[PDB]
Amino acid sequence: CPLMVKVLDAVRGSPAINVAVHVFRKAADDTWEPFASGKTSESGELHGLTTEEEFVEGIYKVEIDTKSYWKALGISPFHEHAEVVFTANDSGPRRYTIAALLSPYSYSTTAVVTNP
Amino acid sequence: CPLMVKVLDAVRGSPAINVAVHVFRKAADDTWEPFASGKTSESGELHGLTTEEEFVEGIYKVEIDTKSYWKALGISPFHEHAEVVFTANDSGPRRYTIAALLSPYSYSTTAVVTNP
Amino acid sequence: CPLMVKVLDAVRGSPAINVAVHVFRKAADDTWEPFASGKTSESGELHGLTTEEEFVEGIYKVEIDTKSYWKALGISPFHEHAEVVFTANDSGPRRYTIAALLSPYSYSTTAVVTNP
Amino acid sequence: CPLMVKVLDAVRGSPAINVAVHVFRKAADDTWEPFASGKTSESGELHGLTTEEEFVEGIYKVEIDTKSYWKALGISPFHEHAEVVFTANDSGPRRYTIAALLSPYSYSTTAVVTNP
Ligand SMILES: O=C(O)c1ccccc1Nc1cc(Cl)c(OOO)c(Cl)c1
Ligand SMILES: O=C(O)c1ccccc1Nc1cc(Cl)c(OOO)c(Cl)c1
Repeated sequence: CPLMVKVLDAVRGSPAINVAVHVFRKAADDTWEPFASGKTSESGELHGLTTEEEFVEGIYKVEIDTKSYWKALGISPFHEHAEVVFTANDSGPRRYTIAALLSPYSYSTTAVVTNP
Repeated sequence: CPLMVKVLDAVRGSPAINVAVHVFRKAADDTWEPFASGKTSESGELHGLTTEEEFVEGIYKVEIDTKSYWKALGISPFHEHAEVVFTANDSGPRRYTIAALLSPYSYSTTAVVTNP
Repeated sequence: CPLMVKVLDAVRGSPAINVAVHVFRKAADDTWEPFASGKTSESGELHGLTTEEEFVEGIYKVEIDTKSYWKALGISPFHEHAEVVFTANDSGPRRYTIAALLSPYSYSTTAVVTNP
Repeated sequence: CPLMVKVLDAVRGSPAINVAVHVFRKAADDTWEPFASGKTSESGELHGLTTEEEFVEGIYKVEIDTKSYWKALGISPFHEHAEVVFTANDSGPRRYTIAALLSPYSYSTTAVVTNP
């Protein structure tokens, strides 16, 4: 649907399961208002965060709680979390996949944006 | 120089030059206080941000102003900026290089943490 | 199925479509024997390369023809192709997803390996 | 020094030290002739591979022996090695840095190509 987060573990070559993800939307007063949250599945994906109607134009932040993920695996990683910030739907509704590839001292994040 | 930031451009295969970087330290009230800032050099590097005396244990955020970089180059970017958030810890290595590899719709960031 | 290749374009934030992919398997005489080939779909994926029965233990090479991809978009990229080489099925049959994220002067490749 | 290779370790957040690297040039019969080799230094770098006189236009392959690196560290890796294949072109910039960021099940590689 309109916003999906996918997380992979580059150490094990596997989905990153049970990763907490918090989504925020910037308000007109400039604060970050909570928008949605959840955790990744067995497949490393988190679906169902929002609907096209709810997912209006705005600046969004996707915070992925990578530190908690590594700590549960016995690892003390470098980053507190990964934060992905972007304008969405400024030229009409799109579908966003926010992917993150995780390693203890590194991550990458990519967006796949498609027109429904 | 306990903290350096290095930014590369994956489209042009070059250092990312003149990228604004802002560094923040987390205050006790959970807000981000400005701490240091600069623009990357012709080698994509930003040095001289802080000193070992003032770079005490705490949580820091490095914000790299990727959107402006791509706008200057005439390429549509996805992210507002790249954020790197981490804890500084005296027990470990005392030189932190925050590296970022930029593409319009993806970035990676890595910490190279060493002793001298 | 047992081997899938997924390719993304980090410039556009989209699947990399119509990318040629050639798979090779190392023979006992040490040469690279052609094993399968195809091109990525509208979704950037290439499925149907092999079956579990055909996909025996071996060292495989997945060559992704990234240069042809960029050239068709007007770009002169750095790499001739991306080549991904790995042992497969040495502890029994697994499912492999070979992902590649492409930029003109950079790529990343990741494997997601699951036990059916 | 027209060619340098730099390797980083995304698990430990460090230079990848003592990684074997072999460089090849494509011969007119389409085979790979050995050209240079070395191990990365304590800074993850390999210099002195060739000279501008002998580094003529052609297609080169840089093979980074990632599997051995991870084996030494006691972590199961995916890839046999990382291969980087590119054409050297006199018309452009004349210093090539081949950078590789390593995780057990993923790697990225980037070319930083500059003039001095
Ligand atoms: O090559 C990459 O994929 C990469 C990914 C994340 C961060 C940096 C990347 N490249 C890179 C990083 C560092 Cl610290 C670096 O060292 O220079 O001081 C180089 Cl040459 C390249
Ligand atoms: O291919 C990579 O190296 C990579 C780079 C950045 C982010 C994620 C990465 N892998 C990746 C792997 C898979 Cl299987 C994937 O989607 O699968 O449905 C995506 Cl979007 C990305």
